[PDB]
Amino acid sequence: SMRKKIFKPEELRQALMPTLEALYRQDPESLPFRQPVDPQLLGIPDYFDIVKNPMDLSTIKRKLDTGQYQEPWQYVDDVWLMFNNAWLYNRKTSRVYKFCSKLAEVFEQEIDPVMQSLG
Ligand SMILES: CCOc1ccc(C(C)=O)cc1Nc1cc(C(=O)OC)cc(C(=O)OC)c1
Repeated sequence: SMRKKIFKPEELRQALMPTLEALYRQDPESLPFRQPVDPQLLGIPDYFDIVKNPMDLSTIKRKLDTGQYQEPWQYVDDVWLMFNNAWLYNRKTSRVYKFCSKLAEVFEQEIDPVMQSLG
């Protein structure tokens, strides 16, 4: 333990992929988040005028799958970035905003004990 703590990609995937899978299993709530927002195809062309750092579940999954995170908190940051983009762009009356609120509740439930045990 008198060593710099390193999280190998496989350790991050084993600990963190279950928390991402818990989001994917929310149907329909994860549906708006499973792929990058395409503003033209979705009919929301000003999206990138508001959301400067887009994020979605498939991008997070690819980063875990390819070892692009060095520390667990970087994964957690990307999940919150995805949620905060949706709460910034969508109105409280919209289904996407309500779905985002549900996903964030699920994430908070799953992530806290996982981060505690990761150390
Ligand atoms: C039409 C407005 O779409 C959006 C608006 C905003 C955002 C964000 C992340 O700020 C994302 C979407 N995209 C999206 C929405 C829904 C949906 O409302 O399902 C009930 C389903 C899918 C999908 O591919 O389901 C397979 C994709």
